[PDB]
Amino acid sequence: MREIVHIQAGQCGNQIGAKFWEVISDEHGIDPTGSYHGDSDLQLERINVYYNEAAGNKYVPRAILVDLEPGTMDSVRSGPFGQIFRPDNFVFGQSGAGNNWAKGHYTEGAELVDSVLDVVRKESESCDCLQGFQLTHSLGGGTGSGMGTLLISKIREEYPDRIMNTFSVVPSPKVSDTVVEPYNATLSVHQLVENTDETYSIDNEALYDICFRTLKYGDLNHLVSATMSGVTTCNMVPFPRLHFFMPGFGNSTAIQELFKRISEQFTAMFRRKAFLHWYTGEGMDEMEFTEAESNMNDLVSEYQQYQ
Amino acid sequence: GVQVVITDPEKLDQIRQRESDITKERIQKILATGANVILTTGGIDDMCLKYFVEAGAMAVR
Amino acid sequence: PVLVLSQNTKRESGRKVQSGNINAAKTIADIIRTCLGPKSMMKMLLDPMGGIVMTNDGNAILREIQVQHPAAKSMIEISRTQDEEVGDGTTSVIILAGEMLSVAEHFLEQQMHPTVVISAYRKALDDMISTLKKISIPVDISDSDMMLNIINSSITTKAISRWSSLACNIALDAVKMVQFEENGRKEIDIKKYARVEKIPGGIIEDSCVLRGVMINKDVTHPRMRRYIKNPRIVLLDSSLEYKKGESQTDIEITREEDFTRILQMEEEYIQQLCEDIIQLKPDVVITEKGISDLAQHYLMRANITAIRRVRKTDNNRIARACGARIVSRPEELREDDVGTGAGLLEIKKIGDEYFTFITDCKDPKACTILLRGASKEILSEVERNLQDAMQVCRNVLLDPQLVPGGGASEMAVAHALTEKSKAMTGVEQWPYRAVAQALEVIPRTLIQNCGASTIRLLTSLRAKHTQENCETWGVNGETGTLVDMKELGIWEPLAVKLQTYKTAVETAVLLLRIDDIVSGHKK
Amino acid sequence: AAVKTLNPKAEVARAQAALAVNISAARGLQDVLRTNLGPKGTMKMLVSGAGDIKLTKDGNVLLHEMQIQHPTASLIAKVATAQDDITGDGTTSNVLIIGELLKQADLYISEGLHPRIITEGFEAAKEKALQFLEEVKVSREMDRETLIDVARTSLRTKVHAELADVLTEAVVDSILAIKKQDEPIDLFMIEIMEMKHKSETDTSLIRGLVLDHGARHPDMKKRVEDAYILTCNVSLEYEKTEVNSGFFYKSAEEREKLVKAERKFIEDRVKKIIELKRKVCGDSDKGFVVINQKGIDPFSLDALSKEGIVALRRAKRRNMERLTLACGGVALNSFDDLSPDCLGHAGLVYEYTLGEEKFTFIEKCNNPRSVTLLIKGPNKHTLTQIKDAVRDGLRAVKNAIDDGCVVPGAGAVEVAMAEALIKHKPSVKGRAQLGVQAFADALLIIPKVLAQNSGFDLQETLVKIQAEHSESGQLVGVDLNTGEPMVAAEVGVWDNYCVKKQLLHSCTVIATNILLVDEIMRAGMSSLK
Amino acid sequence: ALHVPKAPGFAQMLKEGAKHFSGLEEAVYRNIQACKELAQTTRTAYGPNGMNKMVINHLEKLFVTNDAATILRELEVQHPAAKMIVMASHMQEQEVGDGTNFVLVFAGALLELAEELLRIGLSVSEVIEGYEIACRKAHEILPNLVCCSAKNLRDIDEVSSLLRTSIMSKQYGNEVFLAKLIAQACVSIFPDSGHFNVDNIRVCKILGSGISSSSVLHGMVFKKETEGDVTSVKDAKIAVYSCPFDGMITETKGTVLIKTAEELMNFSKGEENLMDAQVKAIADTGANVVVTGGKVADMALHYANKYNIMLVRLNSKWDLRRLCKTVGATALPRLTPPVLEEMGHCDSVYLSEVGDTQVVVFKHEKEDGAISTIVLRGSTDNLMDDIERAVDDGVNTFKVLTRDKRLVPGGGATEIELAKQITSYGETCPGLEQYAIKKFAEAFEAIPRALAENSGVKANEVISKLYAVHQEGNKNVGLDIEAEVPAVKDMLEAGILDTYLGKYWAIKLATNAAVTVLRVDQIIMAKPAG
Ligand SMILES: Nc1ncnc2c1ncn2[C@@H]1O[C@H](COP(=O)(O)OP(=O)(O)O)[C@@H](O)[C@H]1O
Ligand SMILES: Nc1ncnc2c1ncn2[C@@H]1O[C@H](COP(=O)(O)OP(=O)(O)O)[C@@H](O)[C@H]1O
Ligand SMILES: Nc1ncnc2c1ncn2[C@@H]1O[C@H](COP(=O)(O)OP(=O)(O)O)[C@@H](O)[C@H]1O
Ligand SMILES: [Mg+2]
Ligand SMILES: [Mg+2]
Ligand SMILES: [Mg+2]
Repeated sequence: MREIVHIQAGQCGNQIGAKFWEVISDEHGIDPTGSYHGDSDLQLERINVYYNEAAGNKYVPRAILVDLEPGTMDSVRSGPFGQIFRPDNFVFGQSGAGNNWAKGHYTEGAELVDSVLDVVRKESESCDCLQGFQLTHSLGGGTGSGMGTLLISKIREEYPDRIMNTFSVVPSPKVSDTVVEPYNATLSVHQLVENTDETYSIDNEALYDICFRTLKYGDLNHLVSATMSGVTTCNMVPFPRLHFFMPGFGNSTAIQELFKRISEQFTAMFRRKAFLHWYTGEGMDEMEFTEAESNMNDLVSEYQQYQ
Repeated sequence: GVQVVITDPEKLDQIRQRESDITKERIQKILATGANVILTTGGIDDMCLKYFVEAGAMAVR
Repeated sequence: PVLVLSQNTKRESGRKVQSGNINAAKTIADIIRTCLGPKSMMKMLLDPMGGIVMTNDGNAILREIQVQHPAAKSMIEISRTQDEEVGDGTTSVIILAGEMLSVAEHFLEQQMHPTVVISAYRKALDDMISTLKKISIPVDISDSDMMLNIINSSITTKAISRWSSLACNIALDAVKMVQFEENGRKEIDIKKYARVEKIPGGIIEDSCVLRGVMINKDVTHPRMRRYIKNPRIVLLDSSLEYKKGESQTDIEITREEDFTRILQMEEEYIQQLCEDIIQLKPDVVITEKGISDLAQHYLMRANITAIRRVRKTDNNRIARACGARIVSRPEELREDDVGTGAGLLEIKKIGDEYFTFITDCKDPKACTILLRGASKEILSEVERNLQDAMQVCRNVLLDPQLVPGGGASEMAVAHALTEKSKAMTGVEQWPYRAVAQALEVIPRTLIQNCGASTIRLLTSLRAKHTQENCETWGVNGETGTLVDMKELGIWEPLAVKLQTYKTAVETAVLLLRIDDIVSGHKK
Repeated sequence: AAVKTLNPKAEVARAQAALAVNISAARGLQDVLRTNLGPKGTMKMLVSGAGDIKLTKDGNVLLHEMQIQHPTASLIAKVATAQDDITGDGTTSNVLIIGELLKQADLYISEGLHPRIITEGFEAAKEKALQFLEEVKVSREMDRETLIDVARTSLRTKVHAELADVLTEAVVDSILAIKKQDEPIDLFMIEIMEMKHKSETDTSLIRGLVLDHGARHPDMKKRVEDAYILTCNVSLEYEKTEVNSGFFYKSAEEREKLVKAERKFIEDRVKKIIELKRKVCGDSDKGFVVINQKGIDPFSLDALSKEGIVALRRAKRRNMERLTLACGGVALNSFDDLSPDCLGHAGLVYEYTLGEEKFTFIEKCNNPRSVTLLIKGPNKHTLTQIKDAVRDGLRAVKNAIDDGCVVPGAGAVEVAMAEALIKHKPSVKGRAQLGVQAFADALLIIPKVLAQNSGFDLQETLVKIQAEHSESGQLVGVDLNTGEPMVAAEVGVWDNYCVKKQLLHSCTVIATNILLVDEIMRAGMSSLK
Repeated sequence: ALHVPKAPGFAQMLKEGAKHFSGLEEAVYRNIQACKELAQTTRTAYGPNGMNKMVINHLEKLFVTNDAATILRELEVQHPAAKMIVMASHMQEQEVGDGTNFVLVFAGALLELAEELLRIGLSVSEVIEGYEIACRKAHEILPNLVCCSAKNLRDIDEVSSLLRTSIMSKQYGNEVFLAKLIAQACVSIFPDSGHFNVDNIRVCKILGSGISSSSVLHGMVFKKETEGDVTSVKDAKIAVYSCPFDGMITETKGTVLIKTAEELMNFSKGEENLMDAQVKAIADTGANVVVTGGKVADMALHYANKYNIMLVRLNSKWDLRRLCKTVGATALPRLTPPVLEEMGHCDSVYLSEVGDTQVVVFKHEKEDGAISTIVLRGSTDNLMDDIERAVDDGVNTFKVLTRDKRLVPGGGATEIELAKQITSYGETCPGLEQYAIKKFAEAFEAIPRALAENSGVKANEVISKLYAVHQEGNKNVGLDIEAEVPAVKDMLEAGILDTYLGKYWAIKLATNAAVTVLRVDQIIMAKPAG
């Protein structure tokens, strides 16, 4: 069994991650300290692919936590199961980075990737045989967009022969959640299509609806974790470009809806060039947006090929 | 409804190259008539755009 | 409740709507009124991303502020339009539109119809265009000194005025290098092929335009050379890795040797790609996609330096600069696609980062302007000013006609319009003469921002412009005195001033046509 | 106001308000950072929201760690960040000179003088001051003694005196080791590793490399004397085929054959390594160390241990170059045709365990063009402080080498430039003489703060120093132990010409732009939501 | 006029919940007060008469101990200066293993006296100068205060007498038994080479009986059962596999592709015949015990039972590695029979029941090996954890003695001699440094003062007696805890001794921590997250 390293970026990512690392820890008996307060041996059967046992029988998780703003990782330390993590796997900057994709993907938080990469190496070295990585982030939003794609990128350059299984919080259709979300999400999809091997699209809108059905902000990070374990607790991606998924209970072409929406709001804003000065004045060329758009019409047509 | 299932590794290379040579041949057939302007409702990969560039044609996707 | 329209649909109408639109417009104008001329002052804007924008540029300011009145929205949009079209005059246009709407408010209060005012405005616009074209002068664009003076006359009103000679030379070199012709179509694309890279630190006086391009990149492998004195360069859109096929190419192994044979086939594929590349005997290979470590091995064995993941725009600029042609299949590589023309590839450490220079090119049709300075904000402002300068140089190289600045053109046109109005006997003579006197706002604003006596100076200037050969007389924005522009040297591009006048008059026409606001209704 | 009629929830600072706001924030930053300046400065403690402790005297670190939300403070922090990224030192002095320029300009603007005229005087004085700096710079053959004095002038300000006397020799030797004649200094070739076990004065220079990892096979030796180093970038773990493959068998025997066969590809690379090892080490006299940038699975680790090879996995992309420069081999991305010329030599290789971490030392290289600084210390915050200090010192020595000139310190150049500016002032036309005077009184903030921090009267000390410099013309500064004037070039207090020039340039520029700010305005969305 | 506004500048630019302290009053004195409170929280645990504390952490876990570093770890210290003193104490624990409470006491004393000196009018710079020169003098002096040395670490009576002192502060009532146990273990695992590894002393805490039933075991104990039917073995030939005890499978997805009824009928029989062959090769190598780090398959277990092999499953990889070190084996990643060198040996391997707990014991008969285990019996998990901490103290003392064999007298004797000599040095040193030197000297008095206070006697009378005897010349005299009244006796002749390295590092680290706390002048706390 090969080991899987788990990076989590941005507020959304850092708050899905902790909940996942808690669900599974309780699925394995590990307490907040790390001691295996468990009886069954199936919990230890496949525990090496997630936890990196140390001397003293303390199972440290193979998890990195990243965000340009420290205040989320502080809330993760202080939260529950916030002490199993390695006190050095917390990599944070000082700049908030707003919600600009260019800010997170460029010199405005670019050196940090060189601090998360010497933690990816220090976490892969422990792994006997590294299966790959699992990055949890948000498609568009805060740093998760920019920093979540400069990470997929630099980790596909540094380890270009490993499974990169992303969990991204695709933006909900009703809630804009941000004025530059169409841009961030087309710019991030434009990187994930190339530098990723399998992407699970976790829609906040659908997750919120499922939570309401169960009832008949935390509740969403508690309704995404049981799906993240039903995906990572045990024949897909026929074509190496249609690797986007919608979990449930699905490699559906309903993704095409989300993509049509994102590309039509992208095109609406791009026509008037609204909120473009920030990207150009901080390190993008006005042609990266045309490329992103082209590549999203590409995706939408590849997905329209079936029906 | 078509799958590639290889049981002799020596065919993989030719199959992979054919996947691109098909489009290459279509583009060459189009350009052989004298077409210097090519309008398309669909997409055009970079591999194809390079053929148009070398031919001195104008392609639009 | 039995309504006909949904609640939240509020409908205003009439002179209240007209006066509201006009007040919103002239408020947008008053926001940036003081940012005009050489003696303007900076404004510190606070971005929603915790950023800061320290600028004098009307379009920068209006782009960073947010409004809810649709008239103010329209004014911001016309400022953006002016900036995108000519790249200068973004506050002159705003001020002119504000003044035109202000003077039209008068006639609107006095029972004149907005359509009458609008027709008068259009007559006046046509005559403004005629008068500008009459008072314009030509330019010998081969006179580098004349072009440098034009660029100084365009950047003197900005922060870089302290480094005027430097910025003028940078802009002129950049535009003259980006000037490109293919198939009988001249094209100055200073947005795709003139690149500004801001590296904080250093001093601005070492900023330069490179005879080549610059990217933030390092060699893929430290055994690769970092200095090449006549590099033959190859550009690729394809990954030199072994990637999967487009189909369901699933394999089925039953024999023992087959797994190893497949891995060795992958290695041999990479070898064959690298051999297809080496066959052209290049020195540098630059890719937009990845380069596998085995490919790096083979290239290094061939003594080739590789750069892994460059942007598509940077790759296009490298193509234009070094004379190469981007390829996507190394089997389809030809000597004509190889890049000869670069005189030096250097990879040097600026601060704690590695930057790749492809400079010393001969006939480079692309460039990188390397800006150095105190901080990201100072360098953003310098970059905006350089964008203004290059856009002015481009406008000149396109339309070599010049008109005098310092408000001299505004006063000349106002005088010509007042003289032409004496033949008008209908009721439109009054709004016509009103826009004529509304053009005086540019010299008025110049005098206000220099700190001189508007009444006295504008009177002396209107009097000077009543003489015969005095249409070149204007004002100093630095001393508050009248001068001849032939002696001062402030000459604007006819295209710039035409676009200014046209956009202003049409914005006034639009906002005058507008009445009866409606709101609330949801898409 | 105008903006508030269109965006009602808009914040605006106009003309005088704007200037008051900016100058107040600048003076606040100056008030905080005044105490950082000089070796007699005070160390500030900085506690994160999580509770992590930072002990620092560094202006840039202090800026970024302070809890501030002011636009002018952000501007000045950015100017300091650029200063630090390009020169490594001068951030505190940068902030101080900005604050004092703003104060001296407010002194005249409150009396109705225009900031434009003050900025004209600022630019004239900047020009003349740069000229005087070029005049006073001391072009010197950069010998170890000069570099030691420079690194001392930096490290004594950044850390304690005994630790500074240690870091001085460490840093100077490191740079003098990784430095090639007429070849820009790649500071990347100086690794900086921190160990958290011993005293802070144990910080040393290892003439080799220190990797933060060791061998992952227990039977592998922990010490190797005469070692052949193989720097490779070749995966020695199980690699799956790019195209989806899968195995199909009809019997457990066939399954066993396929299990043995699926590893043949990596076994072949292991065999190549083992054959090279046997060919170069015909006996157990010498040693053989494989250092892989990529992974090594347990089967390969066992196969190499059986042959007596020490294999390290997942090294750093920088350690590839550092190893090829220290040991002297060739870093490989393939074992196609590997030969003994691809190997480096290390006169000693061993392993050091510290709690849960392991370290690997590679020492006794012949003439390593890459070295490492081992930062030893009892606390994480001590280690961070020493890291910052050695960064400062490395940048200082590198700059003193690059610019063969070096400028006297202790405020001597500032005093002399103030005197020169005051003698040049009459040659300035109009009321820009007042801007020149303000520039001079701003330059005089370095000796003033040095005296204030050593515990002396600013005016009395500065009067003594200016008098001594006017009577003799010698470049004199503050003696931080007696408050008397002293010749910095004779007592060995040196500053970086590049740092002083960057100070002048960037401080003038940012102060000019701030003085020319006449409206601060927040009228955007105010959030990206 | 009813509100004081924040002053212009940093006070206004400061964030909402951030705090800024500056100067002797707001920063230095408050830090000294915090460190003093810390030293007071841990003072009553110092020495053999030190009392235990029951700290409950945020996870509702209970710690009953008088181990300073443990108490500090389990407390939620939130003041940064106290955090720094705790960092010093933990560095002392890491470097030496004993002396954390000394570090705390001494740092707190140095800081209290530094506050006193600042109040009388010295500057932090002068205080730090004097503290540093006095620490240097103390380091110069201590080697001369060294009284005895170990002279042999392969014996069991000498080693027990040497560890008794370190294991007296903890578990004062019963220390001869524990010193015997820890000496037996340390000298069993002490190799002919001078290197001693503390991880080779294993501690098994088993419920039931009490500390007098504890024992040493030359080998290993695992709270496991056997996977198969065999439970005892008398001439173990252990074979260790890091791989599961199952048929090897492909790392790439394997599929059993059947195309004929014959293949379908024969697949399972072929699989079983293969497993039988594998395990029979292992058994025919002579191995009677197999230890797998992975899982066990039903068929493999069947055939191991058939061929009379004891199967053991060690979930942990550290457990597997330590068993390999114990028995002299090599973990094989394949299920191939081991060669004569890859195999391990034990004089016995058996399943036993210590109390309610079932355990598998790999027991050597020889009085040596690479690993030894101490089986701790006890009536309470907290009691057994405290005894494990005492064992850790004894083992780290043994390692310190392997590093440096020098010993100084305990019970405050070295502290009093240091105080005396540094006072005599400061009386000669002129300048304002003498005040700080004399306070650094007086700080040492805090150690015998804390010992006396916990012993239950008048610390002032004790310290006066000690000063008198050390003035008349006896440097090995310290206080007698076995006395209802203030008393003193020869620490050397009594056998109460400390480690030169322990004292050296404790003094160094305490001085460095105090000096850093003093060097702090401004504090800029951020808004506490949460
Ligand atoms: N030194 C000067 N003296 C007087 N007028 C000037 C001077 N420099 C520029 N101008 C005039 O100021 C007007 C606007 O300058 P500028 O601020 O660059 O444009 P905008 O106001 O559109 O930003 C130009 O029409 C030009 O004629
Ligand atoms: N031993 C010394 N005696 C007198 N002046 C010194 C001494 N060491 C440094 N200085 C001066 O103190 C000033 C500030 O030093 P430092 O704090 O290292 O730079 P910065 O303030 O930019 O961080 C320097 O300009 C230097 O000239
Ligand atoms: N029998 C004894 N009589 C007097 N003092 C003793 C005796 N045993 C130990 N001590 C003293 O107790 C101190 C150890 O206390 P302890 O709680 O171990 O502190 P630390 O763990 O920080 O060393 C030593 O300084 C030693 O001198
Ligand atoms: Mg302009
Ligand atoms: Mg400094
Ligand atoms: Mg003790």
